[PDB]
Amino acid sequence: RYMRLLLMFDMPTDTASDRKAYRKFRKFLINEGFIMHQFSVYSKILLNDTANKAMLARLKQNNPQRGLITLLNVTEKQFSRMIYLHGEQDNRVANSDERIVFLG
Amino acid sequence: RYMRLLLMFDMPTDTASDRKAYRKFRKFLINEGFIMHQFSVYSKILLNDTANKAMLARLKQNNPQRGLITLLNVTEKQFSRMIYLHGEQDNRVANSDERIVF
Amino acid sequence: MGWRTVVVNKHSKLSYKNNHLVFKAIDHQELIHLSEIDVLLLETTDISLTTMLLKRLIDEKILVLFCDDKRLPIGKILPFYGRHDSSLQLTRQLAWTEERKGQVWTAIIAQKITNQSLHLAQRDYGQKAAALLAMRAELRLFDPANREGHAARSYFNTLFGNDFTREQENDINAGLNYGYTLLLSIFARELVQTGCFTQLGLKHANQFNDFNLASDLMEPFRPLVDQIIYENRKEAFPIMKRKLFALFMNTYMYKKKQMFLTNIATDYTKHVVKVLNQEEEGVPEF
Amino acid sequence: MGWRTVVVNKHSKLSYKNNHLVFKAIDHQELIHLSEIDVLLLETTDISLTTMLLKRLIDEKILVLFCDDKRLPIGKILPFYGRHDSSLQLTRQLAWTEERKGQVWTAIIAQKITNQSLHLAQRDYGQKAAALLAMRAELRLFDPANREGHAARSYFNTLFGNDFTREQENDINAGLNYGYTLLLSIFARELVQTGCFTQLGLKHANQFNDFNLASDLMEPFRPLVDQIIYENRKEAFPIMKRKLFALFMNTYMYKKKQMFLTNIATDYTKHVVKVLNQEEEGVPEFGI
Amino acid sequence: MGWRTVVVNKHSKLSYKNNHLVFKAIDHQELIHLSEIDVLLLETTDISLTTMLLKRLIDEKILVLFCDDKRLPIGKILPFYGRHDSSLQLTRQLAWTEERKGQVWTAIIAQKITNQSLHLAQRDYGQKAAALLAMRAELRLFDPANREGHAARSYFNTLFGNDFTREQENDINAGLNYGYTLLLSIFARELVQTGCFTQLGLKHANQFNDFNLASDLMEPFRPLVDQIIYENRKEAFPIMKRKLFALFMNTYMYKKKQMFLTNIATDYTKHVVKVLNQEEEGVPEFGI
Amino acid sequence: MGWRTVVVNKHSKLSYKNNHLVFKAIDHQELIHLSEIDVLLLETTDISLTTMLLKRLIDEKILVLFCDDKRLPIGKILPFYGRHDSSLQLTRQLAWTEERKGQVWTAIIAQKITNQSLHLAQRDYGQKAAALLAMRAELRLFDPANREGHAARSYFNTLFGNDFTREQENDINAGLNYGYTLLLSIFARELVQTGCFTQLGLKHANQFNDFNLASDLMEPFRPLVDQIIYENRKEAFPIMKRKLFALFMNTYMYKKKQMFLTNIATDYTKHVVKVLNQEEEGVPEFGI
DNA sequence: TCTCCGAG
DNA sequence: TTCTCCGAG
DNA sequence: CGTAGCTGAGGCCTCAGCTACGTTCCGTTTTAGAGTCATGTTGTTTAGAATGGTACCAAAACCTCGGAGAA
DNA sequence: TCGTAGCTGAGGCCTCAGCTACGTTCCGTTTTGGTACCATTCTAAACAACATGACTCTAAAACCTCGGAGA
Ligand SMILES: [Mg+2]
Ligand SMILES: [Mg+2]
Repeated sequence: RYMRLLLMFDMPTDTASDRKAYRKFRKFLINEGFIMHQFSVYSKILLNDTANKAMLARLKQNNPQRGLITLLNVTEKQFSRMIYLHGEQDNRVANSDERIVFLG
Repeated sequence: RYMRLLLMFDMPTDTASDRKAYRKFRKFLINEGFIMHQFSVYSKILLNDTANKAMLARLKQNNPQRGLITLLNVTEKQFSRMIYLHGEQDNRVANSDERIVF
Repeated sequence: MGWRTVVVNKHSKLSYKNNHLVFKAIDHQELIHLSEIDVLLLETTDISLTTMLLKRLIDEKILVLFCDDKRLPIGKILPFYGRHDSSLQLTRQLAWTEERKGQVWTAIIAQKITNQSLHLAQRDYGQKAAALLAMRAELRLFDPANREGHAARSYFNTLFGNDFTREQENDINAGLNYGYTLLLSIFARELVQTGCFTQLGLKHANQFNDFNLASDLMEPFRPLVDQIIYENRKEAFPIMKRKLFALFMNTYMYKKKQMFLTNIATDYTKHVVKVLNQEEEGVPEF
Repeated sequence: MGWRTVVVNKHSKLSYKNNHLVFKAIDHQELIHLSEIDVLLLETTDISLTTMLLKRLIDEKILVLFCDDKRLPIGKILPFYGRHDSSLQLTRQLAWTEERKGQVWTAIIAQKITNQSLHLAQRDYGQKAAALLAMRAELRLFDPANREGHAARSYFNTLFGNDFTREQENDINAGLNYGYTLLLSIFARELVQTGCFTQLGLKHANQFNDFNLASDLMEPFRPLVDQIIYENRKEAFPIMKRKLFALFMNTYMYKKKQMFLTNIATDYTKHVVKVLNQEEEGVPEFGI
Repeated sequence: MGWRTVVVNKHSKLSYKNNHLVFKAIDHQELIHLSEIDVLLLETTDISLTTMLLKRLIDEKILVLFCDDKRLPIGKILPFYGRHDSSLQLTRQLAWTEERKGQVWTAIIAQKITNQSLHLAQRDYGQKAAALLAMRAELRLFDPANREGHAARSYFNTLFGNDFTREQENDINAGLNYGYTLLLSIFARELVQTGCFTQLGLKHANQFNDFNLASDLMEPFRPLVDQIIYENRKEAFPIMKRKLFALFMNTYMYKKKQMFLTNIATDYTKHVVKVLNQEEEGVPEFGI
Repeated sequence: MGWRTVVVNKHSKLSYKNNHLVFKAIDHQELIHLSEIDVLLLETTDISLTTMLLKRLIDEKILVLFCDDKRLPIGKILPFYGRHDSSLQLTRQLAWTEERKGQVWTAIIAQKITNQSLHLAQRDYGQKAAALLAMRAELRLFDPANREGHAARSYFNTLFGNDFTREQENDINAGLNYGYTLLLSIFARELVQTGCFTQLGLKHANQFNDFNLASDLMEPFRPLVDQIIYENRKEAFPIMKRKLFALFMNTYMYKKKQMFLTNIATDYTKHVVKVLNQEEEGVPEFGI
């Protein structure tokens, strides 16, 4: 039943005002447990649409209202299929789905 | 009733050699009819896993063998539901699935 | 294959770049990958385009159509070399027996009149439909009888009334004619790619019209046009125009497959030609 | 109809005004009344044109022809309402008798070999030239004992040495190949203007060769290429390239007239076709 | 809710940042969002952590467990304030009648023995299972003739043989003990969050120990532990440990719903307390 | 067991060595034998500590307490094997008679109003002070006619004018509020160390107030706050803040001894509880 | 005396 | 000097 | 008119490293509204393989034999 | 050896506009093997999208006792 939200952004850095509302937005994301996969492209792991539907609201609430920002929901099974054409996958537990974890 | 491939990349800019293989790659992508949907993040429309399965090969073929490059397949139906938090839709016909066009 | 039907009606310059057709209007702009493209319609007379574009348009099996001051199709592009091995398939076309040509042409005209009845049956003329299947049952190779004409007469007089035979210049005939033009062009393209002359019709070699063989091949498909136009019979011509594009949008049961139309014509045409070279008997049906 | 054959090979924009085809190049500019025009050839890929123009080009049923990057015909415009004379010319081509095809092809191949010897003679091979004329004298229709092939072999072996082959990767072969393709293109173009299908050769008959008929027609001209290439046989390929363009710059004795080359091939091709349809006898002849 | 069970056994420093637990080992490093976490086990005695972390670990419902030199649980964190309104639910707990306490406690112990027989039936002891259901049938409030004890004895003597005690220090008892501790901790947590004292058990107030009420509540869940450990009865203790964690990984048929374990215990606990406050009759049931 | 109550509120690392708790601050450093220790209070969120230390802390069954960003108790360690004497203290708290509760609360509230008077006298309201001592004299158990409230209003209206309210958004009310919260925190801390639940007040009994019992206990101390705040009544809020910290810096006459404040509240709290369990009479008294 | 406001 | 076998069409 | 390939301007996006910041109730109970969260259930996608193929391009095969090189 | 928010600037990513150099290299035919193609249908299996029926908080107003600054 697990699900994965994917967020992609292209946000203007032209002005002081422009950047502020950027940094706020990246922090928001960090604080919400989002993983950075590529520069300007972050993944949030979820567990249910109800978790998803919630996390949606949170984003609407902290919408920077600048740039291009885009949200795509898929499944862990689908996200798992994603192919690395070069470079390696992130080992971070954050990115895993293991219910158990071992720091060693 | 289509598919949509989605390509994300993070490619090293440090050296002459590093950038060359970059451009090559982007060109390859443009030439293969890919839409740039964000900086460093491009979408290819497809109609068939058979189309997909092929396009994969082509990519394996022109692998820059640098950077982090990532491929994710979804469906048109899924892609359609993607929500734009902000900024207007990508209305270029290139990005549509309408089989009639103006 | 290619899937899009691209329509231009704005004062503009068309170009080529990196496998993309390039569309510049005064303020709006669009690139489109050619591989996606199945058809180009140039509606207006305010359109510029490059020779390179045309080359590449030809390189892909793209059907290009050209239009009047009044936005009607006056012509299309005709490529010479539709294969690596044009020559091979041409010599076979020439070895086509008079006999086979008949069987095959008459099998096609047969399909024309079935579809005509099935369209009439569809408009609740259960009896004029049966009356057309009678004309089908009786005829011979290359229609001595002119039964094609007799079915066609009762077909148009039953649909649009006893006082119209389609010679008059109205919104309806304009509609069908535009429609008919379209289908011809499909087959014209597919023929060449299979490696045939379109001028050398199964009945008439190029006496007048350079698109005889395609005109022969399309015959079973016209009713598709007639459906749309009948359904919009009471609409103003420009409405009829957009409604016809349905043909490309839509799918049709062909060989147990639901298939798109140009992809149907591809297989349809090839398997027709295969019979005329006597690589197989049977004929495709619709 | 109209009488002009208008040929474009300069980076240019074509337009329509006041019943005139409008030609803009950077420097030069030309208007031409459409009623005068019979054919439009677009040789190059650097040409821009309006859909208005095309409408009107169709209105007059002018024949329009389109060319690839290498100046070969790839297609033409096919109106729904109407035709151009050329359309008829196909049925004649099909009505070509097996016998005439022979006579005409064999006449041409005779010229090829004559010109081959004349070239050898030019390079002080008094005897091989003569040896070739012998081969020529024993020609039967469709060269069944392969005289053409045997003349050719001794031709290349004498010119470039008994070690040389045609398939080996040299600056020489590249040179001739480039040369040959040029010539072919010319005839390919001139053929389709008459209304012929290049695929349907007199003897050539190759599946994969879309230009058999042109390959048949060009045969007598090859030695022109061979001269240049031989005279630069030493030189690096790029030098050979520039020297070949001479063909278009220069003039040649064709019919007691000193004529430019495309203009030759025009008349040459036309009068060959004419014979095959049997509208005349007297095959054209071309002598280096 | 929170789903992860994070286990630490490497010399390391734990910290807090931006809602993330922060794990530093020498080479390796990890961040993990707290929302995701359900349990923190600190296995080893080489671990450093911050007070802030703990605060935030408490702020979320996260069960933290602490361990001996020999990697055995010795303790848990016990928050005071499990709700906005801790006080409200405490006063009700105190208003709990002696009689109700009995009915409810005895209902639970019934479940304990039902599950004990079902486990026996699962290992092919068709008859001892049945023999236990008899003991169940023949009891009264606060099990005065210790039938819970008589079932339990034949339970452990049938499973692990007539010479096994449950008092003896072996890899089996260690295993169950570890297992049992785990379960108690869950209910300890869910109780507090519900707003209860864990010290005030239904039969025994905090006479001997401070987790009496949780010990009373967990009784029906022990056989879950017993299954795992039996299935690994002959494995060495550390293997038994890892196998127990299953409890969190898995799901169990609770209430026509296949649910995860902590989520079960949440609803289970709540609906029990509701009965003891007399907000409802019925008692939750849990069946293996 | 041990006798010491060890309180940490400096950015620091705690460690274990040779049976000693090890305290490192940047400059200062301390070792303390564990056998001596009875309680560990962690006040701040800037403290680091090892799992070995915690093991050994639990081995001794020392009571460990944890605190939030605002220095309030949020939780404690709960060992599975063992207890600390504080655990017992709960059952005593529950055995607290309705009557005793009254006597003790009312004694406290008497001190509140004495100290309120003494403050008004201090500011030259010879008469309002006296008017407050009258209210005091008329106190019945659990102040049923609300003497507390009526003294309190005339207290604030006299100090800060008959315009003033407590609910209005001033620099003053902020000042007091901040002040009040501080004091409460002290008593919350000292209570849980005795082993009491702050949720269960003597009179306070508010669902949403987790710290009723501490809010009851602190009542006599408020005027300390009120002094500082009034002396700075003019000053902008941040100035009030810094001035309040005086409370910890200073000393006050508690029991014929000039004592520091947290040490007062320690002894104060303890000896209050003791009375409630009836282990002594003689409630403590605090006079400003 | 009378009536609010509002401390707890 | 008769022989094979290359490679132009 | 087009490809190929390069440069450099300037807009994106991070990170390490600065700065300044850090305890604001206490009469209790009701009520209303906006946050939680975890499961099962609908008709409907969907991977992924299977099915039956076409289009191109070289390499290697087939041709006749007059002559260069072998013997 | 605690955490937050927020800002700065170096330098790494990523794009675009704007330069440069460049642009027809077969013609004995046919057969055969390899590497691309391409549009369909069919299968269990996966999914999204509610529906279910809950529980957790927080503010604001509702409730209480009456001495008092006042009409
Ligand atoms: Mg980006
Ligand atoms: Mg990128």
